[PDB]
Amino acid sequence: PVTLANCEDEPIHVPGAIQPHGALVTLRADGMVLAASENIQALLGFVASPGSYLTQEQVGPEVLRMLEEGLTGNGPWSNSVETRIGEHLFDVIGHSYKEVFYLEFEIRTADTLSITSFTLNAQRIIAQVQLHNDTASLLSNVTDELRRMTGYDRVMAYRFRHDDSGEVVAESRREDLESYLGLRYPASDIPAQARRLYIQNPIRLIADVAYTPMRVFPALNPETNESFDLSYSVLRSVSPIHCEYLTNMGVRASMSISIVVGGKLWGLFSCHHMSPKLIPYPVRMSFQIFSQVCSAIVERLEQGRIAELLRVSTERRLALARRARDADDLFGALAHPDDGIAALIPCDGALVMLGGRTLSIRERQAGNVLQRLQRDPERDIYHTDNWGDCCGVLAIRFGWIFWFRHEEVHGPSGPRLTPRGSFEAWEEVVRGHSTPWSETDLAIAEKLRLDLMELCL
Amino acid sequence: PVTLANCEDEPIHVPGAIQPHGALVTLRADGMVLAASENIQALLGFVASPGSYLTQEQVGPEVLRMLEEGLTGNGPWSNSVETRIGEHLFDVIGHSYKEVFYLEFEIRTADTLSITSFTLNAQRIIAQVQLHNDTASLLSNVTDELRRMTGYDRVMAYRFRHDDSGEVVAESRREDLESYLGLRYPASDIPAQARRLYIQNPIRLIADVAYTPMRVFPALNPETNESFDLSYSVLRSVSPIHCEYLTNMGVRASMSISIVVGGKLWGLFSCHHMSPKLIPYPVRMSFQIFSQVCSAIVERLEQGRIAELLRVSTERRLALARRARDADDLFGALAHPDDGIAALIPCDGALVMLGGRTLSIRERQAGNVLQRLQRDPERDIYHTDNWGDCCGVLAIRFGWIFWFRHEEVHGPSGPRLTPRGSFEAWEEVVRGHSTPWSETDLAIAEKLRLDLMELCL
Ligand SMILES: */C=C/C1=C(C)C(=O)N/C1=C\C1=NC(=C\c2[nH]c(/C=C3/NC(=O)C(C=C)=C3C)c(C)c2CCC(=O)O)/C(CCC(=O)O)=C1C
Ligand SMILES: */C=C/C1=C(C)C(=O)N/C1=C\C1=NC(=C\c2[nH]c(/C=C3/NC(=O)C(C=C)=C3C)c(C)c2CCC(=O)O)/C(CCC(=O)O)=C1C
Repeated sequence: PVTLANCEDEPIHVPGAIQPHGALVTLRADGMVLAASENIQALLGFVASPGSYLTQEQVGPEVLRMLEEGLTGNGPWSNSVETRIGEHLFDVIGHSYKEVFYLEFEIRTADTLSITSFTLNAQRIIAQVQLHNDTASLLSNVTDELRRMTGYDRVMAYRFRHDDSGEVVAESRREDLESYLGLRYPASDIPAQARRLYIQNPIRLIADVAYTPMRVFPALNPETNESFDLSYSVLRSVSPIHCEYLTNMGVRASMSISIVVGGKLWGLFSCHHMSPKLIPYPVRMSFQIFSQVCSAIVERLEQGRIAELLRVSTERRLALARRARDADDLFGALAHPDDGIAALIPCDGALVMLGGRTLSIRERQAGNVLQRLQRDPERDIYHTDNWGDCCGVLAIRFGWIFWFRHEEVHGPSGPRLTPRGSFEAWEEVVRGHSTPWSETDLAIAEKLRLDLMELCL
Repeated sequence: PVTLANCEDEPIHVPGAIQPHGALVTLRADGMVLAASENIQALLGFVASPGSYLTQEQVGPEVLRMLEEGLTGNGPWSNSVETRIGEHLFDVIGHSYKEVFYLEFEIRTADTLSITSFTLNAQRIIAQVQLHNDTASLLSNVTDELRRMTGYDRVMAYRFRHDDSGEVVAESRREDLESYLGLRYPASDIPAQARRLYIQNPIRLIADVAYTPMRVFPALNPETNESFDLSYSVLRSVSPIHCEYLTNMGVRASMSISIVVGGKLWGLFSCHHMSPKLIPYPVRMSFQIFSQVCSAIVERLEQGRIAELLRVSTERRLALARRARDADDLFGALAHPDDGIAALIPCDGALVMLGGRTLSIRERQAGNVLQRLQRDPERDIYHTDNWGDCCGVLAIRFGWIFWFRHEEVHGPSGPRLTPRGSFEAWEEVVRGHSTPWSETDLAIAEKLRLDLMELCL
């Protein structure tokens, strides 16, 4: 059973059930059926029974042909074919994962996307990704054009911050609907397995959120004694918790393009529609490759950006050391506040103590902080938050130096599963926390302390 | 008739013919046949005749359905369909240009490419473009991964200097064949029309070089009284001049992927084959989009690179001005080989002159040159090639400054058309010529002279 105590650790990769707008058949390395969704009979003619091998008179030759390329091919298998199976026309989408071949049969609604039509869906959106250098403009434009293409009632862009939280930084919507721009949610809203998954699969599609699921039996794969890993499964079922959530939001369909940098989920477009919605495989695949393209683009953009700040920041420090290694009045040289310490690390106020002289840029607290480093009389550095009249504190020793950051930063069945009810849960994590001290800030204060450890007279 | 005098003016966009590995039908905006290749009957079993309208019984319903969505469309029409006609299965590629509908029939000789397989070609190759942050690692890698994909037996990469000349900066070949790296050709080797084109069309495919062409009739479009524009036409016809060339090279097939920065041809991968070869539409359409991605990835890398040189460069001047303006010894500040003016513009030698005192860093050519501008006694700036013993000369007045570049830089049926033969007619135009003075170099000397216009004492 699934609750708020239990959402942190839920195995959404091996649910043992899909969604009903398709069917699933799992087969082993020799094509023998190991398991099938329970609507196979309802969607198609056959009764896929463990032990059986698929036959032309069940699934068509196109599928068998396809599946064969798979069983004899060597590496990971991915492929599809547009086959008529008796009731309807189908997109049969296969892959192998672990030591299992999945054959997901999703429903087609005509007609064939020309290869060409497919190439300019891709090229149309990609094109929107390469007009801009700013990362914000980039997100803002794609968010827009995605909606034009999909028709989704709402297209959104989320950024993820080092602390694994989330912000909505772009939007294009139906105006009947509330705006989300600026909203903030915690890491806890996307459990490690959702996340680790959004990285693995560029795209997710949820078609009906109040869909009532469809199980695969057996729930457990005889060959391996473990359940089936539907990680790469298209129709893989959605967790119930996130379903209670989207319903509290009044949303019936979902769709997510991923944006990945380093080995990490850096952001993601999440499309919403207020009635059920299905984006056909071929078109998903467009946006699949878009996701590959967008991710690289952002990586280089963001490394260039960061490298810059990193340089102006280091170029500052060095400027300051050369200005002191060559300057007397180390206090006054540290001090034309504009050349000052507070100009090196992002803070709200800072402090330069040495000898019996102080200056509170942007004195008394200094005899209290040195009095809390009384029990660690050999610390040359100090870093904390959540604390006088400031919670963010970073301290270096050579005389000392301090930088400060305050913190004025900024139905259902369960409580917190709501847009504003997640933002409220957020505030708590942040009401006693200043902007944390980047890897960089620890390096700067560090290189600085050393730099001033060179000065002799 | 086409000669070496007639190479640069040849209209290769309006040949009135195509390659024979397919057939072409043109139609006015209402479907009526305006012209067709002289090989339709042979290939297809129709006699597409001006005045006719195509009918299901010759072209299949699939085409007509396509064509109709074109006629009743609004914008630039592009699309295609994999129909079977009487003898063969076909890739039928259509587009509208000017006010005409081209229907090109290219013989299909494979199994269908799954939308999935297609996407992995796209993604495989794209992944290559995104591994590297260096522009040369980039070319080198993709240049390789392309051959693995296509199987072409020689695939090269070309960069294009500002004078629109060429240079093979990467390669991957069948060992039996001579290597090409470092090779250089003139602008003349690619006339502004072929270049205009490669910019318009990501991809060109030459199927057989000694192909003996197939004409379209009438040669001239009655509606317009002009010839048909076959840019954007896939089966368009190759110039004979370039055909003689590839043959003098012992090359039978071709294919090129464009790389475009600014509105300009920045480089392009060219694929060669010592025997006939033919990439299918759909695959070409993977590389089409690849080309789009690759072009962008390159544009941003190069603007970053250049944005950087341009900064280290400017930061230099500024450094230099503050050193001169803030010391009394200018000669000593302006000629310190490290604070050197020689450090500002990329040269082989330089010179500082003011009063009766000079210094030849890295002097006689100067006596002649200050004698040249004797007939122009109100110039404050000078620049030239191809000229004593140094040909590159740039001079600024304040008191004078000079920068120098010597230029030690570095069968058939027609005279020149050959690899080592275009390089021979490349040299004779560059020998007198020193590395030309960049747009950037004229801005640096100018800024400098102005900066020094500043010093009062
Ligand atoms: C403890 C488990 C979960 C909590 C708590 C929760 O809120 N969701 C939990 C499970 C899953 N969430 C999944 C995706 C997801 N969750 C969010 C969180 C939000 N916080 C907000 O304030 C808002 C909106 C105002 C949201 C949506 C987001 C943004 C996402 C990504 C997809 C989306 O944006 O719709 C998730 C993955 C499900 C799947 O698709 O398989 C699970 C499970
Ligand atoms: C003045 C007209 C031409 C001269 C001179 C000539 O050499 N070719 C002329 C016509 C065309 N050339 C086209 C493409 C093209 N030409 C070159 C020139 C080279 N210089 C070299 O050193 C080498 C090889 C070592 C070559 C090939 C190149 C590189 C290219 C691009 C295509 C390729 O690399 O194979 C051209 C376009 C024809 C078309 O495809 O429509 C025309 C016309």
